[PDB]
Amino acid sequence: PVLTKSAGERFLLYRPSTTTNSGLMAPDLYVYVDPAFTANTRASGTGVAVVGRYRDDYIIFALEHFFLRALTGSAPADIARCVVHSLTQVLALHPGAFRGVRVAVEGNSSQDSAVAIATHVHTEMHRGPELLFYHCEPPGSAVLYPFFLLNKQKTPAFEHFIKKFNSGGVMASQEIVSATVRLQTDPVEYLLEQLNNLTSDDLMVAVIMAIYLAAQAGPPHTFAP
Repeated sequence: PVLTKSAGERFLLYRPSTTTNSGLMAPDLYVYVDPAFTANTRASGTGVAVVGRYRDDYIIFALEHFFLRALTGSAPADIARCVVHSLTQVLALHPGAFRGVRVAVEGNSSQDSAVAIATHVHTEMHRGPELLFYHCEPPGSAVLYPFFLLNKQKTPAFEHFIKKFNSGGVMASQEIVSATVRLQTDPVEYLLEQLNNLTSDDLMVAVIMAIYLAAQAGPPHTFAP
């Protein structure tokens, strides 16, 4: 019961309308993708979060809990198409708001598969805001790969999130985007069910890590239109 019920209820209910308060947003989007490369399993979901700064708080613009079709020949591109579709919708809902989107693809599962996802995201997004990837120089290597390795930074990320969430500093956009969590359950309600397991975690990890990335930060605001 790490996150208090009271903060959880407020997270569900009070959702700033981002499309009409764009002046309160920071001009950078942060996205984290926590991939699972299997199908026909309950822990085979890929988590995606796109978040940003709202005043000095953090707001979620989109969520995905994506399940590979079994025996596709293009799992990384299927995941990439999912994240690109999410981003696009977020971009279209807030036109001209963002100067940068920064994308982290967790590579713990497979570095090559994470790189492939980044490459497809890179290419598809090529059809304004600049797109950057988090890069990682694996131990013993001089190469900078466009994936993120989750290790020592997990405990600080979780610790900061819990403190921010409990004090009312993390919220969801009233016009939060989700293609994968729309028909069966409310995306914010679904995320909160995963979050209340703190003591399948792809969505929770993506959200907490996307926010941790945004939390290393700067000082301008999106324009007011």
